[PDB]
Amino acid sequence: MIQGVIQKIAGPAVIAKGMLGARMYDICKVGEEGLVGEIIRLDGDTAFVQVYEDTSGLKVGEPVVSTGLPLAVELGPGMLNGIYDGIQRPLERIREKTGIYITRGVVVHALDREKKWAWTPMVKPGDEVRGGMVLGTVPEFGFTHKILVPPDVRGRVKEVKPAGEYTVEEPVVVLEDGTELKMYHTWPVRRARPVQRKLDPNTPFLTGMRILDVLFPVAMGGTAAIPGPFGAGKSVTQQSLAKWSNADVVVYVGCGERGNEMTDVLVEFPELTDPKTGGPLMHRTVLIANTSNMPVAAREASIYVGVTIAEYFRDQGFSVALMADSTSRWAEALREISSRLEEMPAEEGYPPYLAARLAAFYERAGKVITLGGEEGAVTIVGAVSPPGGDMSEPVTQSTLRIVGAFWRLDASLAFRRHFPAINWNGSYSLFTSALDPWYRENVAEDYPELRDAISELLQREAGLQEIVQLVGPDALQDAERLVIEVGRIIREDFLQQNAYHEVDAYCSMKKAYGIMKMILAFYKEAEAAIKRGVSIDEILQLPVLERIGRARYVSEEEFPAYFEEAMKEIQGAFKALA
Amino acid sequence: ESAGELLVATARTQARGEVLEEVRRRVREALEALPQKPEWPEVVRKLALEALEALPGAKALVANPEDLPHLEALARERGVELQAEPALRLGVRAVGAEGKTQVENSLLARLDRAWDALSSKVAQALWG
Amino acid sequence: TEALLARYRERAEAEAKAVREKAMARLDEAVALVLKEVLP
Amino acid sequence: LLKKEYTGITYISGPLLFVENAKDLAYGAIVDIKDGTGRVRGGQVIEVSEEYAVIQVFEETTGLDLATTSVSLVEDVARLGVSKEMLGRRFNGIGKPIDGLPPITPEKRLPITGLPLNPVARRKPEQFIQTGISTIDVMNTLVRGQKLPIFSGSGLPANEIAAQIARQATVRPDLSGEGEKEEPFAVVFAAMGITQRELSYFIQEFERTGALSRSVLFLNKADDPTIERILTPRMALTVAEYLAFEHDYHVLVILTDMTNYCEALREIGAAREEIPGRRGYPGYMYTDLATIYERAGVVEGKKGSVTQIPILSMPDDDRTHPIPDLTGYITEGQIQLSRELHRKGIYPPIDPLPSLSRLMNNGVGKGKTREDHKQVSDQLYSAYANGVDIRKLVAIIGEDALTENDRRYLQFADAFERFFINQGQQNRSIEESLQIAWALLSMLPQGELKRISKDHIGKYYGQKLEEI
Amino acid sequence: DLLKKEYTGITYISGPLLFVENAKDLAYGAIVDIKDGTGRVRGGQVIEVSEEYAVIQVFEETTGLDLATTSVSLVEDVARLGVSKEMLGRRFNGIGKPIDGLPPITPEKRLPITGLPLNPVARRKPEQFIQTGISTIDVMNTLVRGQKLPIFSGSGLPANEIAAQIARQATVRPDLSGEGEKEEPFAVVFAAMGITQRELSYFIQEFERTGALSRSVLFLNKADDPTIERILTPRMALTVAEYLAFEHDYHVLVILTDMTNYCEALREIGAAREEIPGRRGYPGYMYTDLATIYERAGVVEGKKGSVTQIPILSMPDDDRTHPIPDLTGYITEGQIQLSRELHRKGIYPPIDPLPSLSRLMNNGVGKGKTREDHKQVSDQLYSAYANGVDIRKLVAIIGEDALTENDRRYLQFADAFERFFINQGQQNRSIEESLQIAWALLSMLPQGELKRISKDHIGKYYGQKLEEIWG
Repeated sequence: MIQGVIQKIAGPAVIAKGMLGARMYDICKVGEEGLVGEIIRLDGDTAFVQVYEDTSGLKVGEPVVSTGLPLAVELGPGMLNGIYDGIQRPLERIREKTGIYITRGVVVHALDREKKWAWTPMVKPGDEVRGGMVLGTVPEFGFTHKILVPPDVRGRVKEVKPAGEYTVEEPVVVLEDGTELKMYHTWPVRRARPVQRKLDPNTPFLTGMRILDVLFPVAMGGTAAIPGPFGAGKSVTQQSLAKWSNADVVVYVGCGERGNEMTDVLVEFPELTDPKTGGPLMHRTVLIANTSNMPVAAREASIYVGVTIAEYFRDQGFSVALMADSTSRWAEALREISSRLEEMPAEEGYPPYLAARLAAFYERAGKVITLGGEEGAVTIVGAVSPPGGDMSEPVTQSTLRIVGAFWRLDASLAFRRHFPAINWNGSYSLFTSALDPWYRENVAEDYPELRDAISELLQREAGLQEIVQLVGPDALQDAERLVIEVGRIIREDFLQQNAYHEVDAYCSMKKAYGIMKMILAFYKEAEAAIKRGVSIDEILQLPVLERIGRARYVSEEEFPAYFEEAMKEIQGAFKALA
Repeated sequence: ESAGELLVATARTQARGEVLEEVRRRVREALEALPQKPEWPEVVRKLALEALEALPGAKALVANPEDLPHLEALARERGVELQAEPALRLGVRAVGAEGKTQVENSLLARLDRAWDALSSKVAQALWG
Repeated sequence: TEALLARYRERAEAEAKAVREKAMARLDEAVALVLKEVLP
Repeated sequence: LLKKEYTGITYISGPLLFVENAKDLAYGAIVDIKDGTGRVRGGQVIEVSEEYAVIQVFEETTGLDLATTSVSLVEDVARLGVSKEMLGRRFNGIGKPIDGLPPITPEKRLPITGLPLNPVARRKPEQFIQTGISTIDVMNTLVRGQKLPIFSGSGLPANEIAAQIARQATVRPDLSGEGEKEEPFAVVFAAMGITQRELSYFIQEFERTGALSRSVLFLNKADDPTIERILTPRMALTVAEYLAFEHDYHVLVILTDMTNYCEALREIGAAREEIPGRRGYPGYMYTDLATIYERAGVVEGKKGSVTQIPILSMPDDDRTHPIPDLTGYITEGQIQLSRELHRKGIYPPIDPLPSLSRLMNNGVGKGKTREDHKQVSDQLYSAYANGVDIRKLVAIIGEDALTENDRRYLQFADAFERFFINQGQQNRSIEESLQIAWALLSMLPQGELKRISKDHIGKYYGQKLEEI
Repeated sequence: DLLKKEYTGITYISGPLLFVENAKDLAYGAIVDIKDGTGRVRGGQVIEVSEEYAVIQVFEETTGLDLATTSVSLVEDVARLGVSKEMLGRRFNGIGKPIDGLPPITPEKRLPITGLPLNPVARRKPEQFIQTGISTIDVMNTLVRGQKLPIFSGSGLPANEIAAQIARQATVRPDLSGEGEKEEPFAVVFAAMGITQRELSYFIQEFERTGALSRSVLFLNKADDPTIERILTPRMALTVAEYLAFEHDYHVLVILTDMTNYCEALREIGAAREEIPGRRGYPGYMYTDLATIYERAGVVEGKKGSVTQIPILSMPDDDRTHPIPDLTGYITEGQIQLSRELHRKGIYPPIDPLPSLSRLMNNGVGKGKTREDHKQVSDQLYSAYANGVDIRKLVAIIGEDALTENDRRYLQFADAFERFFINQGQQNRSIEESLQIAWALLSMLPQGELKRISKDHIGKYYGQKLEEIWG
């Protein structure tokens, strides 16, 4: 066990001396406190350690011990409904021990070693197991957590525990080689967990927001980026994605953000109900919380921990969603550490390998065939925070080369309280054509043409808005007047969404389809009536517009009747108008 | 269309792979039994000699204890020390003057270094 | 429609056997040549 | 304790100082540097290695030399001696009293950098603070435990608004249904980069109306050592945390100009040869600002609170400058001062269209304020919104192309800007702000008030603006 | 020879570099094998050697290495690759090893992957015209056989679909030049650098549809593979291509799927060494480095093969002045630049013809080739379209009603051009269809305004209507 002494301290970086024999990217214990660090450069007899804690008060000459292992996480039953910090330590245990502050150096296990899980086996003596197969299952909040073989183990079963209640560190299956498999195992967070085969995404990932689900869809194993300047409500959108998605498990990574957001989750989610099952919402969520005033070098650790936990739950056969709350903070941590190393930087002070780390992180997503043979997926939605709302910075330009969807938030929409404040002129998506076969069987037969008609309507109205900018709405004919009015109708009755209404917060696909159909039908009837001589005034004064305005505040089960009646009224409002 | 052609070409390629692998295994087994042959000592001497000729100024020689006595009569002539070791087989490995430089002249090593160069010859001589 | 696949499966297996036998012909010389060359 | 010195100085240049072996200096410690004349400076260990320790001198290095200077420890972490009887006092930026009265006697000594609050140990802010400014109390409510900056400009009057909020704020508990008037505020007022004229203004402002009895003042002039700017907010917040989470106080902290804080930070950072940032600001300004702003909030199982109101001047009225931009990513909303309202003669020139408070929905409504608060605020915002764009279109096309309700809306916009926003120096309770808002709404017909529910749209609609 | 020498005495590991001392017996540019305490072997290449120590750039990641146990041994003095005709159905990773499960190849030759420059005397002028079935390329920016023609793309624009369509539809038209009638298909060498899984699945499904896999070599360096390997992928692909072309007389088409990732790897390995930078940190020798890749194309005098390059690169902020597109434009012969505004209107393929260019276009058009009116039709189209765009810029200020009549005719021409000549959407147009559409569009203008076309070409092509070609 290599052990040396500290030689030089500067910020979060510590140079240890006497460490000949320490491996790159191993874990160390710095100081007599035992702070956790990782070796990122070897030189002569020394080693360069980045510390995941506060290095204040350290002294030269203190012990440094290398453990010989890379950063790893404990994967097993007991992670759901918990909250962790950047290196997977349960924050509730820290609170039970050391009060309302986060002092450094506490040691707790990630999975509770005193709980009892109702084990139910699935193998017999003499059977053959290889990496990724299923030994048995354990219930957890209504899920069925199934115990997997660690991805690099082979052998033949020698005995099994007989269906009792045990703790996680109870060896349940022993192989003929003598190796023991418990209810948990470890994995290095920088190595992607392997799969058998990558598949192509064919199923939408429903977020609950109309504009994202209709105009810029993302597929089940896809990747999205949502960069937005401050004051554009990025936090509300992320929380809504966490609250209404159709994923089985949500992993929320708060990499360098406000702490009140983590508190909002912790307080509200135990009250809300899971749509899929009957349970509370918190029972399907895992949080990793590394706020803005916690140690800087732990933000990257938190990113990697989150994506490894998501990969584990995917390997179990679920479909996971991973929300990385901000990747600009991870980029800033990278920049700081590279600054301590005296490296030459790339364009905006960032290290020259930032794009490689980003690409390797986003490339862990996708639909797969797991090693056990079942099918799971992982969807990544990463947030960015460009400095001046400037989409030409390094992080945004490196993220836009690997994501499949781009949801661009805008500040002009937010300064007039138009929420979710997504700019439909700068956004795009690359999954929309491969998803049409699903839309045609599961929403409506002609949903794609509805969506396309809405899009071209929006494009035309935004185009001629430039003309009306100068010469006033008085100077153009009734057709363009109707087009501007229909644009206003769309972007106040369809694109908007109140996130604090008990009805408008979540919106299904059938409902969005209904509203789109209503609007298009009205537009056609109005165009006919106009070209047979009526004016815009009587068109605007109609009351059915009030019916379409209140359409999004209608509950889901009582929407079909509302839709039928509104179609009848749309017909009658112009039939009686000759 | 071309799918059948791909099938037949895959079959041909993997058949050639099988036979070349077999030839390589054949010579791997032919090598690993030589220390029972009467040419063993002189080949080991010339191997150690070209090894020492590759390190001008070695300080030692590592070998196998079982063939250690084959190797005493030729290192005294130049002063390079001896040392035996069970793991090194079918060859000899020198050590440079600083301790930070080595040269190994094992049999299987030369085999793995030359097999790729000779694969073309084996193909041209085992088919046409 | 499938007769092409059948014909090609036949051709593949035939050529595989042909190559294997044409190889087992002179493998005994190939191995001796390689052992000659690898040796110092 | 006992004094141990180091005399192995081997290099002095600019602000740094290389002390030989001195291996007992912990990284980040505070030292003091005495020289051949006796004048004692202070310093901080920014790097320690086996050969030498690197020291940053708080003042300038004039007079130091390599033969007669010595360095001794002070402590391993900077601390501050606090006590409940700091209320009514006045300090200088590192705690020395400058009001003339004798120094305080400390009952604790807390490290000034503080510790991060465990996210599982917080709770959501829930109650509101009545500032007496209607355009904040009604439309951008300040919630107990929030961080709500004020975005000012060059010559806009942010000093006066700070002082007015400071001397008007109360907690107003009888609205809550408890009648527990049993705990008043404390107001910790931190001032940075301030001039003599503003200093006199603030002193007499606090002394005039008896607001000093419940305030602690940390005043820092523009001619003090730069290291004393980057410590003033930290001492202010340490005092505030002590008060709030040891004596159940409700504290309101006002940091008067973070634009000066950021210049001090840039100047100190460029002396350590670090990698620059967007406009020369250090690459870690976000983390440094975060360690200050994130010290506010409310904790579970305790009755205190810490509310922050940063104040800063956007340079060149640029909203994308790094200072206001980075402050935007950390806080929970913003209040913006407008220049056109200033030209019109309005005061305080708060612009209600680009302002927002994210935590407002929790602190208002039934049991906390009057019931109609939320919908009234929303309808007021929406009605002011379209008045402005009507004025924009009439500005270019003729006002001949007009309708019957656009007259209503222009009239509403003007009476709004002149009665709701322009409240002068008076202190308005929440009830009369709500009453003025209802009066201003009542001059728009129903059906135009499509945002408020139908019961209090009759309950409160009667009274019109005639009452002034 | 055959004996192995191992260098211990590693003294430094950080990022992608590794210093080793007492290694003067390594050649500059050699290939080494780095073996750790686990027995796992990874590769590297010497980039500076002196009497004291040598500097190595590691290809894999450096996790697990330590200064006590790892060793360094030589592989060869020059980096070479084993080539063969029998690699025409295979897939290799970014450093040339098989990844389809079949055994490795038996090399006929081993060639240095750095290559040698072609002799300017030994070269030949590229003249054979290639019909891609895309009108904006065939009529306005003709591609010839043996040319360098990149595609300047953006982030969300469909450059991959254009490349795959070109590969599917490209053919020579020997009946028009009267020479040869073999029309032997193209062999495709496809080098991917830092590709994602979505785009890789796209390209694979495409080639599998078309049946073009049985004559294609694939070098895949995915986005989760190590970064420093991208230095070797294009050199290996072009080694194989030049071998096939100038030994077995194939007609090869090389597709390099993203040069931006190549430049990222270059900048990383150049910043680790503190080179004098270029404009945004890109090393000062990036021009020479890219020129050694792009210039490995063309036709050789006295031989039948050819090599054609289609690099693809994404201008970062749609910025034509960024270092990567700037230098690449200074090397290659013209470019095909995509437009985001055209993409937003639903137009496919979104090729705007004004910032595009093909320098070799005049070598392979005209009489004895496609048709005698090709060149003049092309530049007349350019002039008319430029006029349409300027008139759009004027309408944006003085309103559409204030226009004259000929101005409205130019406005209409620009619009119909964009919506009928550019927007073809996956159909395969022969060159005659393209020229027919071009003349139907030109006939909108008055006959007296086609001032770049002669009188006889006007006389015998003017006057077709668009409704006739299709309704």
